[PDB]
Amino acid sequence: AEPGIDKLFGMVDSKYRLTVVVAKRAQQLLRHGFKNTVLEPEERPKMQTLEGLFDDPNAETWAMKELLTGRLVFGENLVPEDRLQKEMERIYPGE
Amino acid sequence: EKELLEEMKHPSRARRAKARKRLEVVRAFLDSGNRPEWMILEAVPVLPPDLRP
Amino acid sequence: KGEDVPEPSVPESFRVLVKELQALALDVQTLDEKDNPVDIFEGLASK
Repeated sequence: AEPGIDKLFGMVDSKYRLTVVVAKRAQQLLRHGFKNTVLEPEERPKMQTLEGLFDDPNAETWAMKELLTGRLVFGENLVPEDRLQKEMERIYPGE
Repeated sequence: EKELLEEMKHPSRARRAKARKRLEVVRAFLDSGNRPEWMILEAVPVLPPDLRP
Repeated sequence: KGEDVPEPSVPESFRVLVKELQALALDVQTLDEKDNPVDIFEGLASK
């Protein structure tokens, strides 16, 4: 199976919640550049002839990975939906 | 409605069945329902063209 | 582009079943959380 899935079902009240979280994360992971991320420093996803999943193959895997850390925050109504997108586009370039 | 109310309860049985069924439709109209004069047409909508191309 | 995919707006089936329902003289209207009007037709409904 896929990396540490039991740990991710452990992270949420509904199985499906995980899916929604991951989905939306990969979404913004793509949309507002790819430097959205909280983890790049050293050893994050990778691929094989050069090496660069360190730029942009698979987004949701990145999501699962980040989420596997207590780095991200997920919750029913954390933040007002509009000022969210405002803030995302304002902080990160890459269009 | 009132006419049917009386028509329903007060006449003896074997009759008010149809008064019940009639009441249903009257209530239907006077509920969150509309006015029965549109039940007949004098304006016909035409379906768009690409749906009948 | 290299974008995700543009799922939403309105479904075909739905607008088509609205108008196709309207072709027989049925008034089929779409409502909000509170029973309010809702323009399914993408700002194209205007006369």
